[PDB]
Amino acid sequence: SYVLTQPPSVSVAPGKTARITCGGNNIGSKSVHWYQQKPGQAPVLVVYDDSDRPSGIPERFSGSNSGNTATLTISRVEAGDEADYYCQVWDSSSVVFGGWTKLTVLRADAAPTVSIFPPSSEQLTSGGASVVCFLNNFYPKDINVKWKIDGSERQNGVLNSWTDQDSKDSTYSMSSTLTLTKDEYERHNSYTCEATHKTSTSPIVKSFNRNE
Amino acid sequence: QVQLVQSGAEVKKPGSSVKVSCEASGGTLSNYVITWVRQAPGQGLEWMGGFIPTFRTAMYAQGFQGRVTITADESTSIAYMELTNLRSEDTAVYYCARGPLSRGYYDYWGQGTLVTVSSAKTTAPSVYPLAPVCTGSSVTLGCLVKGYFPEPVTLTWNSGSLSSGVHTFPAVLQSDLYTLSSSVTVTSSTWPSQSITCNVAHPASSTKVDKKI
Repeated sequence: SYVLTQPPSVSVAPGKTARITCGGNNIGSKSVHWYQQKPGQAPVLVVYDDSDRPSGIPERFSGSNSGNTATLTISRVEAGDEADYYCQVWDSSSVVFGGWTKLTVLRADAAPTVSIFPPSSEQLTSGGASVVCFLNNFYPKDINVKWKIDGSERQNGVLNSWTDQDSKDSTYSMSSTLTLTKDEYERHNSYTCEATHKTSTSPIVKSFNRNE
Repeated sequence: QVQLVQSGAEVKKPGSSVKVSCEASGGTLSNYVITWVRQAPGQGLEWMGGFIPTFRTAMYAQGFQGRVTITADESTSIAYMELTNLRSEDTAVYYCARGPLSRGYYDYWGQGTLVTVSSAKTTAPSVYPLAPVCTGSSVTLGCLVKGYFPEPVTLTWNSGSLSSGVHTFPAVLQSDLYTLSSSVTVTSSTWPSQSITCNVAHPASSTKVDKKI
């Protein structure tokens, strides 16, 4: 019932300073704790009691609390700082977390590096046939894949998944998997996947022939 | 050095219940607050409750409908969370965390236990190498991990010694079977002159598989 209002995103240039707000109703007389959760990991305490810092946490991480707003302040932000952040109080015998703030770090545009992969022998031998396309290390995050089979766009059996902002170079990556049966895969010759992205007027296209 | 460790990923039918363990490896849970914090896929942390063993007092959040039961062991070394009448919204990662009794924060955290509420049956993964079709100056390789249930799989390249240049993608569910993929980018001067191996572990089915690319 006590609410904590964080923004969903904060965005900062590398080397510059990020400020994440924890809007709380007279929060300034409460003790405020902050957590960092990188993709794949468990939360880590980074600031306790408004402004105290556990040993191990860089000095770049700093906290403050007054009025209706507590603030985590990360200065000289690097790509390693990309994470979801949470603030935490007690109120009336309960613990409360604000929704996550995702910190994204800025960087320069980058065109996707695109690669295509025919089914494996193991998979043909099992009766399956997956064509995989990686669209890697691009920025900004928005991207699109198109699959053509022998010239015509196909939409079914396509599976997509995106990475979180990369921890070292601040880019984004995408996997695309078109899955058919060994039979259906062999009723055709031309497999094509094409990447459309801000950094280009024309789509980046990779392709192969079952023949070779 | 003191470490919270939780029991392994869990799968439970709709309607049943799950119990999860939290052990203070080489430590203690006296003089401490232990707390359980769940996280729905791609959603935020939510407090389920917390239990002080010395004051022998448990506390719970609303929104659980009296569904949570938090306890602790007589050795006072191990903590338990119990969730009854599981619905598909209970699919979550469940963390425990410990903090000082005098203070309000949690500086120690378990690795989390994935609980998946489903009727689907366990299935070991198929692991396919992705090799460069038919050379440039940098080359991308990959593994395709297909047809498994439940989560998680753990993927590494070269038993962990290769982690630079890696993109491991979030698993995606299609018709109760997951799919995972991962690419590693190396410089051609490297491949195939050196093994680059995909390692996939899937504890639910007790499978470890290696695939040289």
